[PDB]
Amino acid sequence: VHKPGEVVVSYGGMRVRPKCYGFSRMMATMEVNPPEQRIGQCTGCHLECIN
Amino acid sequence: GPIICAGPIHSNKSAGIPHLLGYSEKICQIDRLIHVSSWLRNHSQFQGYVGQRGGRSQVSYYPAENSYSRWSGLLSPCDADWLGMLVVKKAKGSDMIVPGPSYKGKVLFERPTFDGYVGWGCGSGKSRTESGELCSSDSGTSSGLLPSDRVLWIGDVACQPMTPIPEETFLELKSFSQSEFPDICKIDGIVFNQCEGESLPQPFDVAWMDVGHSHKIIMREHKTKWVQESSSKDF
Amino acid sequence: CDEMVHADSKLVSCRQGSGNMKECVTTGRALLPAVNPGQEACLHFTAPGSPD
Amino acid sequence: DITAIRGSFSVNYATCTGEVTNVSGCYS
Amino acid sequence: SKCLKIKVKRINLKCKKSSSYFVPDARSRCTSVRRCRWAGDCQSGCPPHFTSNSFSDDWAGKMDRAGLGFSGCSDGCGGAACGCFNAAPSCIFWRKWVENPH
Ligand SMILES: *[C@@H]1O[C@H](CO)[C@@H](O[C@@H]2O[C@H](CO)[C@@H](O[C@H]3O[C@H](CO)[C@@H](O)[C@H](O)[C@@H]3O)[C@H](O)[C@H]2NC(C)=O)[C@H](O)[C@H]1NC(C)=O
Repeated sequence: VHKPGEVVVSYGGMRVRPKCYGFSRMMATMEVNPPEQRIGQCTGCHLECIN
Repeated sequence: GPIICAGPIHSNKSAGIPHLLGYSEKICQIDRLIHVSSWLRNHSQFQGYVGQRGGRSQVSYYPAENSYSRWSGLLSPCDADWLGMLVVKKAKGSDMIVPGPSYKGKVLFERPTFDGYVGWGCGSGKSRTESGELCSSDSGTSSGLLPSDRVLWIGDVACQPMTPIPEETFLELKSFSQSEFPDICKIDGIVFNQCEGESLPQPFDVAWMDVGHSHKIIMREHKTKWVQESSSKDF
Repeated sequence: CDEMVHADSKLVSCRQGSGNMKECVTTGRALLPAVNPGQEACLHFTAPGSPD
Repeated sequence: DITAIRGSFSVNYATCTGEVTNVSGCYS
Repeated sequence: SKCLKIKVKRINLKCKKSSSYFVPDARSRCTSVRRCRWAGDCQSGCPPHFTSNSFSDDWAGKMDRAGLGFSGCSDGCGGAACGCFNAAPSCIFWRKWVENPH
């Protein structure tokens, strides 16, 4: 028959005979992280000697 | 061209074809899309002569190009069901369509899902001239032939015999699947990772394979290997 | 291996696929010296998870 | 300075003793 | 009457920005498509022209992680040990990705 043959699938040091291998558009979901932040804090300010 | 058979045209709409067990004979039946009609008769409870002069050579896909379509020896998931090599199901109400293809005059199509595969049909006369969920009644169904107007397929997917493997190998690849895609957590209600809230609809495509578990193994970084060998089925 | 430097614990991408066994992914680059030949060098790794 | 580049790894997740014994000898 | 004021704080050495550039963290990856002769009707003479932005051999249309990776014909094994049922050299095509993991 007009068939290219058999598909050997290697993936990360593996060897697989697949059931059904393909590529198609699919509905996925995307996540979002909030970006940026700021802060203030108490400080001790003093003097001992000036030259 | 044709595989073994250029199946004839039958004018009487009521064409009762029972189950057949011959391996070589049933191929022309698939070339006559007899299994495609049988899905309609089993599930849409409509008996219609499909692929009149259509055959496999005139089935159209959403992508304009398929080298594997030229290779008629490749089995398709829809045709794997006549042999029962996989399963297909009714269009669930929880399923939403991908807006890729143009659904004009369409009746039956396919969907490769992350769990399995699903068929979509509706009423005879009620034609999908629009990309909407419903299908309006149309007189284009008066003739018995729609030359792959009622038939359209998604993706250039290959299918072949499979030797089983322990699930721990499937598990580490499943663990490997998450490593290569930190940007997704949910696939169609099936959980893929665990993160914050996510926007439900996204047209998204990655190569994938089936090995016989509920999850699909996807890849963007694999490599292929083609070999020819003697197998009694491939005769 | 008298020569070895630990990994970097700030690049962390871990998904809790299994409760018993944490699953982690990390990438980047390494910068380690070279020995005068005839030994075996090592490379240690850490995790914010305590035990492993 | 033999060095390496790190791709997307797959690295995943007790009772013990002192278990010490003798020593060999060399310095410098 | 009105007035305007100008404050001065520091003396320092900096210079102008002629043009801005960005550089990601490139990392090597690749895939090879293994094709036997007479399967896919391989070009017995490799054509110098290549459709590198489509890859008609493998999914003529798809977004990739690649900065337009080039493709080249290669002389693979041939014979039953190679499994191509032919002594002709194999037909392997290839793609380059330039990607940033993090
Ligand atoms: C639509 O429903 C039909 C009725 O179930 C079904 O036909 C049936 O197909 C099975 C296939 O397994 C036949 O089972 C016999 O044949 C197979 C191989 O041919 C054997 O392995 C079985 O053990 C059994 O002997 C049924 O005989 C057959 N029923 C009839 C009345 O012919 C169709 O396949 C269904 N089509 C779709 C698209 O769902």
